[PDB]
Amino acid sequence: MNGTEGPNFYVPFSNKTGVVRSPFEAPQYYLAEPWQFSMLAAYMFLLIMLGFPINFLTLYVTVQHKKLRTPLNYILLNLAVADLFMVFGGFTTTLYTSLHGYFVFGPTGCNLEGFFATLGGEIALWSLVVLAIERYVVVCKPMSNFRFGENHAIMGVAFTWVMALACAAPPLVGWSRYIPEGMQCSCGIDYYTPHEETNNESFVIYMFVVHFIIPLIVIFFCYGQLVFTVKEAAAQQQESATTQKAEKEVTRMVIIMVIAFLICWLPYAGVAFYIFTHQGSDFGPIFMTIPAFFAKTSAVYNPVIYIMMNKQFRNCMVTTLCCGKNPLGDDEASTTVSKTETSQVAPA
Ligand SMILES: *[C@@H]1O[C@H](CO)[C@@H](O[C@@H]2O[C@H](CO)[C@@H](O[C@@H]3O[C@H](CO)[C@@H](O)[C@H](O)[C@@H]3O)[C@H](O)[C@H]2NC(C)=O)[C@H](O)[C@H]1NC(C)=O
Ligand SMILES: *[C@@H]1O[C@H](CO)[C@@H](O[C@@H]2O[C@H](CO)[C@@H](O)[C@H](O)[C@H]2NC(C)=O)[C@H](O)[C@H]1NC(C)=O
Ligand SMILES: *C/C=C(C)/C=C\C=C(C)\C=C\C1=C(C)CCCC1(C)C
Ligand SMILES: CCCCCCCS[C@@H]1O[C@H](CO)[C@@H](O)[C@H](O)[C@H]1O
Ligand SMILES: CCCCCCCS[C@@H]1O[C@H](CO)[C@@H](O)[C@H](O)[C@H]1O
Ligand SMILES: *C(=O)CCCCCCCCCCCCCCC
Ligand SMILES: *C(=O)CCCCCCCCCCCCCCC
Ligand SMILES: C=CC/C=C/C=C/CCCCCCCCC
Ligand SMILES: CC(=O)/C=C/C1=C(C)CCCC1(C)C
Ligand SMILES: [Hg+2]
Ligand SMILES: [Hg+2]
Ligand SMILES: [Hg+2]
Ligand SMILES: [Zn+2]
Ligand SMILES: [Zn+2]
Ligand SMILES: [Zn+2]
Ligand SMILES: [Zn+2]
Repeated sequence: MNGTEGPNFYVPFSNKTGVVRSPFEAPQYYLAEPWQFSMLAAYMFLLIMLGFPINFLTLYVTVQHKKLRTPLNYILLNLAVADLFMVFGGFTTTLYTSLHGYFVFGPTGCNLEGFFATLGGEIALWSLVVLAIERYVVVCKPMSNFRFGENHAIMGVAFTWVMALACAAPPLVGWSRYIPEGMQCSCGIDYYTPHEETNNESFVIYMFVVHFIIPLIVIFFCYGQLVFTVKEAAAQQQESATTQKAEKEVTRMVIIMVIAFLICWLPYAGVAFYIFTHQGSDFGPIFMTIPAFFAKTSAVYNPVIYIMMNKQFRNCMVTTLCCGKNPLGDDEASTTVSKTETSQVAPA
């Protein structure tokens, strides 16, 4: 056999030398150099140190500034929240695991590690669908006099969680299961064994279709619409009203957010589809380790795109960090928001 199947795991190493141990009972240093596990640990340490403050700050500024209530401001607030669950929900265990070379917390630690990475990745995938919809409704404007309200945005947010939970929770209650991957310091969906006893195969097809292919189809089809209507081409203020030039900034960001999502999950998705379609083939530990741990960056890149591609939010963050206020130079050069500085309402 090319690997060592356990009743609870599947180590990507031969046990012909009888040196393979359950990833829930002993270190896996026989799979790789011990310094490489330290690498993983240092890496997770740094991700947590980056992920916590970046997402918390994003969360804090959105709340402290009353006028930050567009659908985009909601989705990113929702993302930072999801990202914080990733950091404290799963990254804390993946760091603890990497430090010991195996899941000392047994299957529970594996469920935490896998559930939160999945939840987070999916909340983002579905958040992209919503954003793609919202972006469609404002650019191609399917209605005549319509505008999304805080109510609709909260609906979208509630939606992403329902969809994400529909993908990450089944494995905690009998449909498929979370299992250690690569160097066995991270956990994911069981693509390794057929374990009919928990219907692993049907869940995988369900995950790749309902929670990967379909959403991407929607997203790319919707984009194909904003091919003619709007475009990445943006000049100075106006074009068709300054409300058009500013509307373009948000769309440019949403498109980048998709590029990033793909760059972060296509390799993990790719190696997972392979394994699933080559169960028992001869692949080693590093195979899934690299894409799996790289995908964990999904917990901090969104807020970075937000702050770097949204003049308004960035100015609000500066105003928050510089205490009282003092946005210096630009300030925004457009409408702004906060809790007492200049959140003055400006309708009619
Ligand atoms: C890879 O092959 C080796 C050798 O066949 C497997 O080692 C065996 O592992 C089991 C469980 O870890 C050992 O059983 C132990 O028996 C004592 C009874 O004295 C019990 O108190 C312990 O709780 C445990 O059940 C067994 O002795 C050991 N045999 C060896 C080293 O020759 C190893 O499990 C295989 N890797 C897999 C399939 O994960
Ligand atoms: C162990 O892994 C090897 C290589 O991944 C598997 O051998 C391949 O099997 C497929 C389908 O049977 C063939 O198309 C390839 O040509 C084989 N490659 C080799 C080794 O030349 C092998 O089947 C696996 N053993 C199992 C299933 O336990
Ligand atoms: C480090 C931990 C990881 C990567 C844990 C598990 C993650 C998954 C099973 C993620 C699945 C998928 C997502 C989030 C994005 C679209 C493709 C997908 C279905 C492979
Ligand atoms: C970017 C998505 C990644 C696509 C997945 C490529 C699987 S490729 C696969 O990998 C095995 C293990 O290293 C090799 O032994 C085998 O020769 C190779 O063809
Ligand atoms: C860190 C993610 C950002 C890097 C990806 C390239 C985004 S693109 C970049 O966005 C700026 C603000 O929206 C625009 O002013 C600029 O013209 C445009 O090229
Ligand atoms: C205004 O006074 C000048 C800008 C100074 C901002 C310095 C940037 C440091 C960012 C640290 C924020 C940490 C977030 C807190 C998480 C608890
Ligand atoms: C409100 O306006 C406070 C600003 C918060 C930004 C944090 C700025 C940190 C101050 C610089 C510290 C200098 C480093 C010296 C270390 C000995
Ligand atoms: C088109 C791409 C937009 C890309 C954006 C990226 C923003 C990224 C943050 C990634 C943080 C990784 C940290 C590793 C610390 C060892
Ligand atoms: C795919 C990848 O980046 C590395 C693949 C591998 C190498 C180089 C060494 C042993 C086996 C494994 C883990 C398959
Ligand atoms: Hg779109
Ligand atoms: Hg990424
Ligand atoms: Hg602002
Ligand atoms: Zn079983
Ligand atoms: Zn989902
Ligand atoms: Zn199969
Ligand atoms: Zn500026």
